[PDB]
Amino acid sequence: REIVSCQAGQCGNQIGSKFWEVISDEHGVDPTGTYQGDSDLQLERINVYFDESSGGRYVPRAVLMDLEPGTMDSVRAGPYGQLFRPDNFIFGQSGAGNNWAKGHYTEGAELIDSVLDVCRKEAESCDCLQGFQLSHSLGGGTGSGMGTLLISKLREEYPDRIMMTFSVIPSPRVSDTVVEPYNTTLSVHQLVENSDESMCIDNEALYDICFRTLKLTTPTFGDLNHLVAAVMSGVTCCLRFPGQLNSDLRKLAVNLVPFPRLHFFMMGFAPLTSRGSQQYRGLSVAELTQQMFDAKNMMQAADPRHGRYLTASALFRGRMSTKEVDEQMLNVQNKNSSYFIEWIPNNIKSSICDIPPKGLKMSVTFIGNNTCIQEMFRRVGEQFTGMFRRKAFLHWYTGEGMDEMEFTEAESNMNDLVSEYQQYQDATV
Amino acid sequence: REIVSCQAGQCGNQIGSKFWEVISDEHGVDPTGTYQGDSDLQLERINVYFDESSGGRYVPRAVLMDLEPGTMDSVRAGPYGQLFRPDNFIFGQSGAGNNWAKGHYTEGAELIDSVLDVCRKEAESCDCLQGFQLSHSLGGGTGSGMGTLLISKLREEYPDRIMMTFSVIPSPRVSDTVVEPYNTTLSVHQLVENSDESMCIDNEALYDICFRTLKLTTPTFGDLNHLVAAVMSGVTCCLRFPGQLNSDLRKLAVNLVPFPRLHFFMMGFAPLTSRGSQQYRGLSVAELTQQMFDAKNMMQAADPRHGRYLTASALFRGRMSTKEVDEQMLNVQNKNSSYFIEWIPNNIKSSICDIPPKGLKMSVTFIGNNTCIQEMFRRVGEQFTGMFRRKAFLHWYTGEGMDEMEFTEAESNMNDLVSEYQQYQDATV
Amino acid sequence: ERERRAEREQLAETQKMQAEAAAERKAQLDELYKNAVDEDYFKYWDRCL
Amino acid sequence: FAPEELYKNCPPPVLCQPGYDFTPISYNTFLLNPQDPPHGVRSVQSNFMHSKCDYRPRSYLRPEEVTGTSHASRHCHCNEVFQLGDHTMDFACEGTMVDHRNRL
Amino acid sequence: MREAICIHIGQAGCQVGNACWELFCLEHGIQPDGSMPSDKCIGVEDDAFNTFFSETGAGKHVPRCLFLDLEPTVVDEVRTGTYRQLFNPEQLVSGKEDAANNYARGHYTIGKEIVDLALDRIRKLADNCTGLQGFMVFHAVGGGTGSGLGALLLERLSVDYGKKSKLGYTVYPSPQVSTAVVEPYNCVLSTHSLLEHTDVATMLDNEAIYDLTRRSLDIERPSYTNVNRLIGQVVSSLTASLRFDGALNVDLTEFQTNLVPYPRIHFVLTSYAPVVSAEKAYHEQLSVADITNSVFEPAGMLTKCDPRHGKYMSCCLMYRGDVVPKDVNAAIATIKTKRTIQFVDWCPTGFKCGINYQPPTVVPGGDLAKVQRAVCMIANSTAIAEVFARIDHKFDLMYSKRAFVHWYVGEGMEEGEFSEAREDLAALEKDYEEVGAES
Amino acid sequence: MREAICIHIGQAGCQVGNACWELFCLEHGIQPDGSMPSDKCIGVEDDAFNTFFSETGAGKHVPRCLFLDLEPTVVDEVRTGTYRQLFNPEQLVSGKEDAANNYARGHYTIGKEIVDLALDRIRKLADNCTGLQGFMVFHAVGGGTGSGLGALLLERLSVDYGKKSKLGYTVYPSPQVSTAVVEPYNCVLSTHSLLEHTDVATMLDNEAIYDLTRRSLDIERPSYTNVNRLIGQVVSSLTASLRFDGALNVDLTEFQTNLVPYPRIHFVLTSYAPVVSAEKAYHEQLSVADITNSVFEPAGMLTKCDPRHGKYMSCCLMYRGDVVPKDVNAAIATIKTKRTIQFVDWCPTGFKCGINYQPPTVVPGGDLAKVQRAVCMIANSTAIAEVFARIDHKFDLMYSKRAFVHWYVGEGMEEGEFSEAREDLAALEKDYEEVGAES
Amino acid sequence: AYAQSQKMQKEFRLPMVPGLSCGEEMMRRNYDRS
Ligand SMILES: Nc1nc2c(ncn2[C@@H]2O[C@H](COP(=O)(O)OP(=O)(O)OP(=O)(O)O)[C@@H](O)[C@H]2O)c(=O)[nH]1
Ligand SMILES: Nc1nc2c(ncn2[C@@H]2O[C@H](COP(=O)(O)OP(=O)(O)OP(=O)(O)O)[C@@H](O)[C@H]2O)c(=O)[nH]1
Ligand SMILES: Nc1nc2c(ncn2[C@@H]2O[C@H](COP(=O)(O)OP(=O)(O)O)[C@@H](O)[C@H]2O)c(=O)[nH]1
Ligand SMILES: Nc1nc2c(ncn2[C@@H]2O[C@H](COP(=O)(O)OP(=O)(O)O)[C@@H](O)[C@H]2O)c(=O)[nH]1
Ligand SMILES: [Mg+2]
Ligand SMILES: [Mg+2]
Repeated sequence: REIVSCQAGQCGNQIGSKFWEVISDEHGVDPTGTYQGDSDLQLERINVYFDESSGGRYVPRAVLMDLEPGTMDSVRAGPYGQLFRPDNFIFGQSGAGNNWAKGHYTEGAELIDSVLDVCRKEAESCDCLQGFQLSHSLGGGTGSGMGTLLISKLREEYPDRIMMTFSVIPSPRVSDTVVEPYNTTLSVHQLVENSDESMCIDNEALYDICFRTLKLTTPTFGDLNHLVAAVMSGVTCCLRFPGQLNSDLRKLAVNLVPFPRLHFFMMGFAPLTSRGSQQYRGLSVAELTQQMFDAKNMMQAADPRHGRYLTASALFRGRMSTKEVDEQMLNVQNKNSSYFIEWIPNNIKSSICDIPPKGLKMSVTFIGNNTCIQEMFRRVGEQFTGMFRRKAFLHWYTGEGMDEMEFTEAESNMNDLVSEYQQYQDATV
Repeated sequence: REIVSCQAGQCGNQIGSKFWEVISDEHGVDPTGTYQGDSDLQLERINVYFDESSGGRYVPRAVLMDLEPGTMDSVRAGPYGQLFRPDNFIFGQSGAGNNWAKGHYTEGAELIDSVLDVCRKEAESCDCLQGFQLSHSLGGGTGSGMGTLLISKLREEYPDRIMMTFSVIPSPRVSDTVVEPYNTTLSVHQLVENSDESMCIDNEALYDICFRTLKLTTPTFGDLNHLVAAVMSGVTCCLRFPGQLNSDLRKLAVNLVPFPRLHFFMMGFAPLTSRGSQQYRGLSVAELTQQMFDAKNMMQAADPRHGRYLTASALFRGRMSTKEVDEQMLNVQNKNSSYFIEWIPNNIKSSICDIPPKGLKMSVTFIGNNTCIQEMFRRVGEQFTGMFRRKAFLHWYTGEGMDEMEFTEAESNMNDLVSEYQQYQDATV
Repeated sequence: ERERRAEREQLAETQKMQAEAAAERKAQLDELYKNAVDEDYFKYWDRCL
Repeated sequence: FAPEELYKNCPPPVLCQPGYDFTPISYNTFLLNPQDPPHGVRSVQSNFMHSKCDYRPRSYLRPEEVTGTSHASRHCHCNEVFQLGDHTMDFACEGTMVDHRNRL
Repeated sequence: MREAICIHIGQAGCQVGNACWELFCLEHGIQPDGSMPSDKCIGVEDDAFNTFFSETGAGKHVPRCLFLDLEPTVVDEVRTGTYRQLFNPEQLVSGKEDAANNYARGHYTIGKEIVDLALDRIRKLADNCTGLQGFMVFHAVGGGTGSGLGALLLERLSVDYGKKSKLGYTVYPSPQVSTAVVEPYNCVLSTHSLLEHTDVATMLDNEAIYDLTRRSLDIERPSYTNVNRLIGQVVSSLTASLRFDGALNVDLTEFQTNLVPYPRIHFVLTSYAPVVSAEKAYHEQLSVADITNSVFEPAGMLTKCDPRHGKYMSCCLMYRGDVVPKDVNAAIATIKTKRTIQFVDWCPTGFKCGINYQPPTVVPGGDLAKVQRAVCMIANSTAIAEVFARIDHKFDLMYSKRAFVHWYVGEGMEEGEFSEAREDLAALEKDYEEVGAES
Repeated sequence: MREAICIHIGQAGCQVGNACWELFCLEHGIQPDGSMPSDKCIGVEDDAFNTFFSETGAGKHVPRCLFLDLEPTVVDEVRTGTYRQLFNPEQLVSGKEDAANNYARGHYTIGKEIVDLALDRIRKLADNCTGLQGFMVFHAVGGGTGSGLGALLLERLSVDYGKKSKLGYTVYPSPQVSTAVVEPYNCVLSTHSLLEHTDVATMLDNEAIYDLTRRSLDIERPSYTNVNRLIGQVVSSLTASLRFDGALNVDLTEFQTNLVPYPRIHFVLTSYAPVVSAEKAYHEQLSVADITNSVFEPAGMLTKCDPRHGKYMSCCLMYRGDVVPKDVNAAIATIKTKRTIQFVDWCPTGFKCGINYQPPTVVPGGDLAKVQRAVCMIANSTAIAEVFARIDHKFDLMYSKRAFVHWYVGEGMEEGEFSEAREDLAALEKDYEEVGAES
Repeated sequence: AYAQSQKMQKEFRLPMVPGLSCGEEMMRRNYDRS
């Protein structure tokens, strides 16, 4: 069971670089590709993310994407950038300019052929591919357009494979680009059509984690990418390591997706604490379940308390007692049924992985299909309506030949998704 | 079981020189003609390409041809020039002048008599030869003209024995002359019913092999010729070395020629790894087969998307198991059967040889008969119609005793060949 | 019967030995099957001659 | 070689790829013929055997609960009832043709 | 002879079987290498272990089991565990892709293609087993593999084995402890197959075992290993009659008839006593009356089903150790007088007794205190309707909006399956209250 | 006496002959130079090797084999191999150039100029043998030589030696794995000749060997060497009855009349078990019943053909080792009690058994495990119609618009030969289904 | 292998009556026919 990852754009590529650093640290793989792990559990299922070469070098199952070659060059310069295969760096000459039309129709299309070649060959290199992973930013041009164009042609070739997308939706007060609403709206419907599970990321709540939970004095993009890499590695803990109650991406999808269009998840991590408060914190299953459900701990800028939890998933890692890891879920359901959907009894799935991240007695990743995603989608919808009403920046997108009708298509699909979540929130027994 | 080779033109002479360097290295023959190989397998079948003299020197079974004596001097002054027999250097005083008519009717005829004298002497000197090999470029004057005249005379003299020719079809994007259409057409309509089998070479594909597979800095003609040499060595390896699954030129001809006029093949090599990505990729039978069937790995510049494989042949060298060298052929025949035709089932011929090329533990040469090979013929025919419609550059050919009827017949034969390839390009099920 | 039991024990020990021998046999076969390239693979390339 | 003559009273080999990387063949089961001793020949036994009566088919006098069908629901279409080309067969008839001691 | 074939479907089944074979090797003195060292207490040529361990002729014993799972983690972990030398390389089937908590996927797509080689292993065990008693299948219907593939295997075993006993020791979902959302779907869908092709189905939910360990064992934080050890103890107590000498020797098929009153009523609760810790033990005079009372205690069952909510239909007590018929009959008389334990009117006898002289043996590190006598409970009661009612009400709640049904459709199920399973559960519970009604 | 002349034609024939002769030398204690160094317990003047090795006045033994091939690399490698002094300088006929995967090339042009020499070698082999049992021919019809030259040699041997037994362990094309493209043409053309001039032909394809070695022998990457070693083991097991004493001694011609119901019905399934690695050899108690069941299993078959898709018209089991006739009867009885495997209605007996007391060997260089007993089935079943229908459908697809037909017709074969051989195979499959039909 | 068993068998010299002895022809040096 193998999953091959593709990281697209500047944001996606740096997130993937941090994620591969995390995974290499997990499996005891140094940047030169050798294996200096301290246990054979890191070697038993190292084939999930790494492919062994003739010399024993463990090449990551990674495909890199961009239009600006500077992102590829910086990734290669990264501390673990020497791990990736040189031919897996596919790049262009001119950037996307935050333009979804160039990322999806003109520059991406003229470049995605070699990308599909690399993805196809690496997929066939796997004995039995468990899934495809993608990391990208919806606000950007080459991350959103090229990533969506990737998943569109990967879904058609592998209909039953798990599409594991990590899309970084821009936030209003964290925004640094004006065509971000356009790119996000044009990418949301593609994500809906061509993703088994889309797990959103927002820099607003990432910075919230860095400033209030971790109390970092100056968090850069590296800390945000580390927080994303946390969940990116924790979702496959049962895949890579044994456990009392194993799971996988498809089990998570079946337990978290009640209907095909409802596959947008809001996530979290635990444990996470500041440097000064870490000697005062006694790690326990109770503390982990306290932090995993905290609204502030969520790395999405959509308030959990406003919506209702369709489904929840607890990927616990480490040696812990099973009746209490289940009880911390049943108890929270019983005392907070108002936070959960009535007609879906037992909203919480729990899974146990034997091996936690080294240095941690136990950790947990939370996966939540809350009905509050429609709020963070409706914010983007409001921004998109405001920009689209006055033909703002439409000439840049129509220069490549993309259509006002396709803008309306994206808007209608996003509104349909938002109203879908709202109707399933307010539906009663 | 032996093959006697001929080089025609400057391109053919350089390619043959590189091929003889490769063969001498494989058989452990230094330029002075002695033997320093460290295996009995190099001597057991060294008679395929080399004839022993009174003093033990191994003279290659090679006949060199060019109206220009400059390339004769260059090849005899090269590092392996002393290897060839002095009397086999057959040359004229005035060059072919990039004229098929001059190289086939006026100046080629006055030298083809001595050429056939030399080839007949070598053929009868050796015992019982599998056949004749020739290397040339169709865009030249003497490589195409004298090459085709040689092929015709050898079909007159030895139809019993196989005929294999390596023709370097020019491409407009590599075109360094203007009479590529005339020369290529006047050569191909000869090779259709003269050469027993003719695999195609394009410098356009040779250039980007050095990029998408080698990523090397300075590609030259000598750099290109090594690919042709390696594929020749892989083609004729099984005659010189033992193998689990043995094959020879007649076996390939039978397995790759369904109809007599469909004998033009598309050819490739594997592995083709770069210095930077040498240690990154783990070479195995799966990677070898994927590189065989990769479109960009072909050393002829015709797109295999637009055609369907009439037949295919994989000539593996090295130490590999048989079930996983047949199972990967089964794997491709299943995964991408749209490349293949249904009326001829199980389109893949396979051979196994125990001796790989120097520097490889596993290697393979791929020869495919596809309906896509007519793309180069169509493009050359379009250029030919453009030039011949206005009678451009036809006075040179008509002043050397040739008439317009030869061009008309050449165009008719080229169109017939293109049509009979395009018969099965439709993706019927 | 007890001597046949002893011979079955001897066959078991022989099977231990054959299984071990096949183990290093398969290891050596894998080592030979692994593909690597030395300098003479590239010596023809990167030279402008 | 049509299925409804080949497997009149036998489960067809439903093919599955896993277990082979190559063409799958078939997998024999532990389904036993009912006791048909030769007429007059003694009960001769070379070695201990599995008794036929201990493996009598469950569809013997299986009670019909839906008035007309011994099958409870359409998992009979997964276990008992198999589709063989243009014909449909049921192994529930085996219980009718066998006795309480697994004899024809 | 008198062998029994153990089948372990899914993660829960595989781990339960791991604990069961732990306990079996401890009981029969078999090392993880697969050989039995010479011991003075056990005589030579004493092949009482062959009911579970086929003897290879070279001094090694191989368990008569089949670890079937669609996901390679658990089987590979067994292959790298302590009993890698004990367990055969075959009968250890590994899938490549998990059923993913989907009954439809485990019953129609991957089960349909792994079950025939599972049957290969089953037949290769059965031909060796000359006097096979039956198949003991361990699985949890709440998962995907254990529900779908387990039901498919147990369903196809019927045609090719006939009247062979089917002891399905099934882990149904608990009222509160839930590790899945589609668990009601899987349980309801597999319940019909259990009804049709299960001779005796034993209730083994997790919450009741957790509460039992928290209360009686003074263990604040039990786990799957604890619950699997307790399940293995119950299994060994049930199967010890055909393994050791006993006053009332019973087989797998002996309690079949005494436990199943009607063809569609074969679900059955279970319990064990004295399930106490070492600290607890030396303060109690664990007599036969005491252990019988603790068995009949409503807190002591392995399922969250209160017997006081229904009529007892058929109880069966398996005593082990120095137990005496004097004491067992005194205990039965006291239990019958004890008036919350009311038997249905049409079943006056209602009692089955099996006495075996072999006391239970504790595994090293096990929380069970070593005892001279111990009694297990396997009892069919009309109160079983509790769990079925709660599970199919959860099924109704999920099915009102047709949630999570797109997955079951996507791995090859028609909603006719869901519907018929629904009225099958409804009619089953109607049968429960109908047999509970007085004449 | 009781000699059997080996005729290895083509590359595949040469490889399987090398494996077979290595195995035979290990059987008879014959060193690669061709002599027994010193044997005290093995009594002197005891000649059980006469059927495979002919003695010389110098005490050296020469195999009774003819390695006939049209191309020199394989024969030259065999010449330079370990058995330099063992294999005869003659009887090792090598041509000048290969048949180019062309039946016409191997049967009309280069086959004609070598068949006379091959027959002279065969006569020099046969005149030595005073009790020649028959000719064991090893070839693959997929290639050019093994099809055409094999056909020519069998055609002339038939008229030269009358009704001498001919056992052809032939390698027909596999369902989907092929090492050639004109392989269906070669197979269809060669089957016509083989029908008239082949007493019994035995399935020896490649996919079944690959799958069997991957599953049971537990090696990830088997190859032609392992396939040839398994083929040699099968051949030695079949021919050991006339080499060693046994309860049921059988000759090569003895099962000719028992396995061939009709003159056109002579293509037979082959099975061999226990073909297991030493990893599981001690794990499994390989009794007579177990090995018989594994042999009868279609998974353990040595061709990719389905016995359950046909009816066993006849079977011939060869037990090798310490197999008791009582155990043979028990295995046969438990096989007849089965339902999945069924005989035709007109052949109630359908069974032949032959017991040899010599245990099978283990060959260094091979992955087989030493066992005190084994058994090889040679069985005629109607299932061969499936593989012949597959290959002739491939032939019809190829010959529909006459692909690769100019190559065959150029050598000198009639263009109508393709068609006429095709009606031959049509009648062959027709009589297959009609003999499988009931009365 | 079958050395001490054969020695004790020939020392005991049981008369040829069914049931007392078995596997005599399996207790052999080798099965090479002459
Ligand atoms: N008693 C007990 N129950 C277990 C154990 N492990 C898992 N379970 C139960 O199994 C349920 C999880 O579903 P499983 O049936 O184990 O899943 P599976 O069998 O691997 O099949 P998939 O869901 O497709 O992976 C949990 O709710 C537990 O109640 C165990 O060790 N002991
Ligand atoms: N078992 C086995 N079969 C082989 C071997 N070599 C070739 N074959 C068979 O030969 C068939 C293909 O024919 P060829 O490769 O032409 O070999 P051939 O039949 O002897 O004929 P020629 O080699 O042309 O003389 C394949 O389908 C294989 O089954 C081998 O080493 N072992
Ligand atoms: N978490 C995180 N966000 C990033 C990173 N780099 C860029 N972003 C976000 O991505 C948005 C712009 O995306 P962009 O760089 O245009 O994507 P691209 O065009 O595909 O390369 C900004 O609003 C950033 O907040 C990163 O390394 N980590
Ligand atoms: N691969 C390769 N191509 C060559 C070489 N020399 C010339 N060519 C090609 O051949 C074409 C010219 O052919 P030419 O040498 O004039 O043919 P000639 O007149 O018969 O000798 C050019 O377009 C080149 O691309 C060489 O050494 N290697
Ligand atoms: Mg599982
Ligand atoms: Mg050959």
